[PDB]
Amino acid sequence: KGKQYISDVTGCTMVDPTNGPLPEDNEPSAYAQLDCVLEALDRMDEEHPGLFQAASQNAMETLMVTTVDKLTQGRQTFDWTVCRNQPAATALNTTITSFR
Amino acid sequence: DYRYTYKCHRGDSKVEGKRMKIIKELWENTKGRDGLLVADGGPNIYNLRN
Amino acid sequence: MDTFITRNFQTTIIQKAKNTMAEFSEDPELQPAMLFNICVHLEVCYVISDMNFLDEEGKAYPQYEVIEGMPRTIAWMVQRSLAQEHGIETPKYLADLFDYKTKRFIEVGITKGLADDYFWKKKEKLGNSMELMIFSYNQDYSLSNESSLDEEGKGRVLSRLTELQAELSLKNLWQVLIGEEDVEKGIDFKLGQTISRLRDISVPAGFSNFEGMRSYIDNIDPKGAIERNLARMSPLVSVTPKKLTWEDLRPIGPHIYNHELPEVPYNAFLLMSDELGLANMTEGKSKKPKTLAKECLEKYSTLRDQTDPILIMKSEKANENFLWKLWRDCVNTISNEEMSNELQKTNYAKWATGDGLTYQKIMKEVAIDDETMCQEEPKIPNKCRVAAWVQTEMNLLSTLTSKRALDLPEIGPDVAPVEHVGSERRKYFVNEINYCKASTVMMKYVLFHTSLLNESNASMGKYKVIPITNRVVNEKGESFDMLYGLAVKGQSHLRGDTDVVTVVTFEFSSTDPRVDSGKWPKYTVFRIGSLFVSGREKSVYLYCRVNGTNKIQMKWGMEARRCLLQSMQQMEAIVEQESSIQGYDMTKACFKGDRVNSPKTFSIGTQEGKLVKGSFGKALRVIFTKCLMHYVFGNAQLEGFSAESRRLLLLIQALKDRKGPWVFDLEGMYSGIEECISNNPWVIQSAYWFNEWLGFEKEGSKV
Amino acid sequence: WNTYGPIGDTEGFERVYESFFLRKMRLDNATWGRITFGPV
Amino acid sequence: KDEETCMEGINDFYRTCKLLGINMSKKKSYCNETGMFEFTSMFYRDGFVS
Amino acid sequence: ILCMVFSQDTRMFQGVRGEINFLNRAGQLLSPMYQLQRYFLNRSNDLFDQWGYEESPKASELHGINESMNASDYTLKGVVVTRNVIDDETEKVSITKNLSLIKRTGEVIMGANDVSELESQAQLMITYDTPKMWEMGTTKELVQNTYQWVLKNLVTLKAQFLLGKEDMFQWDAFEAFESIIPQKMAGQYSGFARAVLKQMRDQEVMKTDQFIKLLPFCFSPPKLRSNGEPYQFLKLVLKGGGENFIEVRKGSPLFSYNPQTEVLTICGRMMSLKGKIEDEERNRSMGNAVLAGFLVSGKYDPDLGDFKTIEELEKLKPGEKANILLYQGKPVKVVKRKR
Amino acid sequence: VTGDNTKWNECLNPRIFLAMTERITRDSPIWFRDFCSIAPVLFSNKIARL
Repeated sequence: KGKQYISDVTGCTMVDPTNGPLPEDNEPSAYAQLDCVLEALDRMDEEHPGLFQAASQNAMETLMVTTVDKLTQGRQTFDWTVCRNQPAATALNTTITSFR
Repeated sequence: DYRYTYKCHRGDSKVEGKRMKIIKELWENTKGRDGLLVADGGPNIYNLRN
Repeated sequence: MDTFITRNFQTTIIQKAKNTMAEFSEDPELQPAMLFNICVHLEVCYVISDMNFLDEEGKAYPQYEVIEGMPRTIAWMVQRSLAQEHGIETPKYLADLFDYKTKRFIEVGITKGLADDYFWKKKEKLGNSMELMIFSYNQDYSLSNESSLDEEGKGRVLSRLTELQAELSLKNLWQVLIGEEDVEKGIDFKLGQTISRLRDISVPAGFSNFEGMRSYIDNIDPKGAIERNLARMSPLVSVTPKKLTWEDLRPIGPHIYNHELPEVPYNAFLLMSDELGLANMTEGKSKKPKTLAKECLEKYSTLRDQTDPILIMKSEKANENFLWKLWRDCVNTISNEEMSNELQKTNYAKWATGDGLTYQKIMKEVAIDDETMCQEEPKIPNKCRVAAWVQTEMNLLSTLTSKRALDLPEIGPDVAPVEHVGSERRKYFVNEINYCKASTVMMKYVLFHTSLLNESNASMGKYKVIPITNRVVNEKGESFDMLYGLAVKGQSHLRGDTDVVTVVTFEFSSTDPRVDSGKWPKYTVFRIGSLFVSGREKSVYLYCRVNGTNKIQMKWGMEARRCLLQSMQQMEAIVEQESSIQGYDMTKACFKGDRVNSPKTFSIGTQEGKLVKGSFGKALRVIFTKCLMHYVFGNAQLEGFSAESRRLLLLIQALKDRKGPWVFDLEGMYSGIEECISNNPWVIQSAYWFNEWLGFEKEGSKV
Repeated sequence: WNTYGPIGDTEGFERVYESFFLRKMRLDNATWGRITFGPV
Repeated sequence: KDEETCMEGINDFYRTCKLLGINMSKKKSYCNETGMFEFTSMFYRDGFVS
Repeated sequence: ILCMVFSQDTRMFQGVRGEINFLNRAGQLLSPMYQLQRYFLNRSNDLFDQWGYEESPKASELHGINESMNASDYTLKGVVVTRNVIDDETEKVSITKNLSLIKRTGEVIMGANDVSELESQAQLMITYDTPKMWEMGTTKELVQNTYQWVLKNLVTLKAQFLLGKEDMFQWDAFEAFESIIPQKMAGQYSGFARAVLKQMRDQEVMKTDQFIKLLPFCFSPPKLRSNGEPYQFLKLVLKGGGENFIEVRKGSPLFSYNPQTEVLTICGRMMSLKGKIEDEERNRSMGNAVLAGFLVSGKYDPDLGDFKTIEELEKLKPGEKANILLYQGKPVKVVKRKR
Repeated sequence: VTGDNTKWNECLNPRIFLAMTERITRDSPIWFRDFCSIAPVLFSNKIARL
C-alpha cells in the first residue's frame, strides 16, 4: 500500500511504505509514520539528556581510531568479483586488489 | 574424547597402541605418577575449583 | 611505557584518562600511546585552569571551565547548557575547555613539530567556531587570541612539556612516541554523485531530496504526534485481550484420534527396543570392528551359515531378493580374511539400494526447450493417527537392564562445597541410569554414527561394510562385545557434506513383526535362525532397511551423546528449584530423604487410568529416555512443536499458579502448534500425552 | 622425549610463568565457606 | 489500577508500536500477573530462573 | 546481624520470609535460634529493611551506619558507631555427650553448632592414626591406608584367621573401608569374599595376595542367593567408578602383585613382601582362589569349548568341569566342588 | 506480557533507520552524519539474489 516507483540509478522497482496509510486490520504492517518515530526519539533523548551526543561522539572517535582490518572479523561475506560466498579475509583482499 | 583422539589412555590401563607402549614404560619408570600429564597417560585432576 | 605513565602523573590524572579513553570500546592495553597523549593533554588543561580566576565583575586573581575528563554525557549536557545560557553557537566537537570571559569554547592540543600547521589544520577542521591554543614539545606556541593566556601559564606548560620531552628519550620512549594528528586523520568525507542520488531516492514519502528530510528532522517539533496518529487509527487495530480459563484450553490436534488415518511408521535409524545383541564375552581388549563381527558370527555360526531365507514381511517397494543377496555378500565379506571391510561383489549392492535409478542431469538449455520437463509437486508429509508402539518404546527404554555401557574417566578430588554437591548429584544420576536400556541404546547409536563418519574419511566411491557393535559391562564385572547386525554404506561421488549417501542396515531382532503390522511399513524382514537362552528356542529376524543420510547427519548422530548432559541439566534444574524453595541444597533429601524431609516422589504415569507415583530415580530415567527419543526422532516438525508447546505449557503454568493469564489470539497459538503434528511418531505421542496431562490437570484443579 | 629424552634444566621456570603460579597459590590458600541457593 | 486499565494500556502500546512499524505477535504472546514471564529463552518465576 | 538474632527482637522474628528448615551436618534439625541466625546470615537485606531506621545521635564520635556500613543520619535503631574503642585468665569447663560446653553452674557456654564451616587446607602435612576418620580422605587414600594396616599386622590376621572365628572381620580398618563399597553390592561382595576365604582355608591353597586383596570386603553381612550359594564376581567395583575397582583374578590399578620379584603394588606404591610368602605359594598359582566352590583340575582343553562366563558358572551343577581365563594367555580348567 | 514480534525484519524499513540515525546525530560533524547515513541508504536499495 506504499508508494511504488522506479529507481533512477539501478532501474529496479522500489516500494516505500513509510508515512503510508495506517492499517485497518491486525495483519502485519510496515507503514511507520515518521512523526511518531521522531517523537519517540525526542522522548528518549529528553529522558536521557546528553546520551545521543555522547554515543555519537564515542562512535565517531572509535571509527577515527579503527582500521580496515576490523572488517576481517566476520562470517561468510559475499564477494562480488566472483559473486560467491568467501571468507572475510579473502573477500577483503579481493576487493582491495580490484580497487588497486 | 581427548584420550580417544590422542591415543593417550592411562599409563596403568590395559589398552594397547603404538604410543601406549612408551606411555606404559614411562608410567612404570616414573615415581610422581600424580604429576604426569593426561597426554602422557597420567591421572586427570581437573575440577571446578581449578 | 605504562611505568612512565604511572610515574610521571598523579594517580587521579591516570585514572581519569584511563576511564575517559576506555569509552572508545577497545582494548586500552595494546595501544598506550594515545593514553600518554590524553594524560599529557589532561595535565595541560588542568594547569591552564588553575591560575586565573574571576569575580562578580571579572577581577583577574574561575575563568576556565574544564569539560574533558568528566563523563561524555555529563560533559555534553554541561556544554549545551553553557551555550544556551550564553546565547552562543555550540561547537560540534566536544571542547576541552571553556572561557567565561571570551564567552567562547576553546580547544587545546599537543604536538612534536611546529604548532602553526597544527593550528591551521585544526582551524580548517572546525572553521572559525572555536578558539584554540596549541603548544609543542619543541618550544612553539600558537594562540588564536593573544589575550587568552598569561605568561605564567604558558611558561609552566612549556616547562612541563619540555621536561617530559627530555625524560622520554632517557628510557628509549621518544622513539615510539606517536603524533597527535593520526587519531584524527580522517575528517574529509565527500559523497559521490551516485551515492548522493541513492540517498536522495531513499527518503520517506513526502520529501523530494535528503536535504528536506535533514531540515525536517533537525527543525520540526513532533511532540504530540503519537496521540494525533493514534486518535484517527481505526478501532479494528486491537489485540482483543481475553482472560484465559481452564475450560478455554482444549485438546490439541484431535485428528490424531481419527482411526481412519494410518498408524505412524517406525522411522528411527536403528532398532531401540527390539535390538538383539549376539553377546560374546571378552577380556576387555580393543579390536577392530571387522574382527569383532567375525568372532561374533563364529560364535553364532548357525545364523552366519543361513542361506535359505524364510521371508516374513516385505516393504512396498524394496525387493527382498536383492536385500538378501546383499546381506549374504556382507556376511561373506565379514567372514573372509582380508583386513579391509570392502565389498567385492558390488552387483547386488549397486542394484539393491536403487543407486542406478537416479536421473541423469542434462544441460539447462534442453530442459528449457523441452516441454515434458516440469517441476514436481512437494510430497507433503502424510497425516497419521496415534501409534501404539511409541508408548512401548518409552516404557521399555526406561527400564533397568542387566548391563551398562557407560565408563567415563575420573575427575580431580573435590574440595569446594559446590564440587561436593556436584559429585553427589553425579553419583546419584549415574547410579540411577547406569543400567538403563536408554543408555545402552544411546551408546550404540553414537558408536554406529561415529563409525559411519570415520568410514567416510577416504572411502567415498566404494561400498563399506560396517558392523553395528557395542561394548557393554554387566554387574558381575565381566564385559561383553555385542553385535547388533551389519550395515553396508554406499558411495557419495559428490564431495558435498549435506549429500545423502545411501546405507542399508540389517539388524537382528527377536520380535515377530506380524504382531504390529503398522509398526514396520518400511522394513524388509527375514528369519535367519533361532537362539537358545534357557534351553528354549527363540526366533531371530533380520530387519533390512534402506536409508539415506548425509555427513551433517553423521555429525548429529555423533553429538547425540549430549542427551546425557541434557538430562543431567534438567535434573539439576529440578534440584536447584527444590533447593531455592529452601536456602540449602536438597540433593540427598530429595533423593534419599533426611530426618526432616521425605524421599521426594514424582507422578510417573498411569495404571488402569489411575495416577501412579515413583522415586526420583524413575523420574530421572524417564527424563533421560525422553531426551534420547527427542534427539533420535528429531525433525523440523518436532522442534517447531516443542517451541510452540513451550508457550502453551507456560500459559498452563500461569493458570495453575492463579496468576490470571490473558491470551490475545489463542486460536493462533493452537494453529501454530497443530501445524507441526503431521507424521512424526514422537510429535504425535507428545500431543497424546499433553492431552492426557491437560485432562488430569483440569480434573485435579477443581479440588 | 618424555621418557628417555635429555633432561634439561628448569630452574627459574616459575618466574617466567609467574601469573599462573600466583593464581594456583591463591586457589590453594582459599577458605571455602557455605553454599546458599536462590532467594525465592 | 485494575486489569481492565492494564489491558487498555497494553492495547495502546500495541497501537503505538504499530505506528512505529513494530508488529507484536498476537499468536505468540500472553499476559499474566507480574512475577513470572520469559525473556529470550530465559524463564523467570518468582526469583527462580531457568 | 548476630546481635539482632541474639536479642530476640520481635522485628527480627517478623523479618523472616522464606522457610528456615535448615539442616546440620549430622542431619538433625538446628535449634530455632541458630536456624534464624543462619537464615539471616544468608539473608541480610531483609532484616535490615524490616528493622526500621532512626536519627543518629549528635555526639561527635557517634554516627550511624546504613545496610552497607556507610555512615549516615539514618541508622539502625539502637545501633551506633564509636571511636572510643573498648578494651578486649583461664578456667576449667565440663563437657557432655553432645559436645556442648556447660559451666560449673550448668549454663551452656559453647555449643556444637558454633563451629565455623569455613573449610580450608592446613599449611602443614598433618597426620592421623585412627582409622575411624579415614573416610575423610579420598577413596584411593582410604584403600592404601587400609591395605597398609592389613599388611603391617598381617601375622595377627593370619593367626586369627587360622582359628576360624568371626572377630577378625570387624576391625576398625574394615569398618572404615566399608564406606567406599556400594551399598547394593556390599552384601554380595562380603558373601563372596567370605566363601572364597573359607574355601581357601579348608583346602590348603592359602595365597597371600588373594588373602590380602579380599580380606577387607568380608565385613558386611553375607547376602547369599535363594539357592543358598554365594554370588560370583570377576571384579569388585568401589565408589568413584572407573579406576576404583579391584580385579579378582589378574590385578587392578589399586592392587597388583608381581610374584617374580614378590612386589605388592597398592595405588601406585610398591612394597616388598619378603618373609610373608611361602615357597609352595607360587606353584598353586591362581586358580583355587578366584571362584566359590571351584578348584583347578587340569589345563586348557579346546575340546571342552571356549571360556565360560560367570552366568554359566553360577548355573553349573556339581561334578561338572569348566574352563576359565585368568588373563590374556593364561587359561585354566576348574571343577565345581560341593564343599 | 511476554511479547514476541512476527516478521520483525520483514517490516522494519531502512528509511526509518535512516531517520533514526539522522535524529540521533543531530548535533555532530556533517561528515560523520553522512558516514552514518551511508549505511541506511545502501540498505534501502538492497537487491536480493535468489
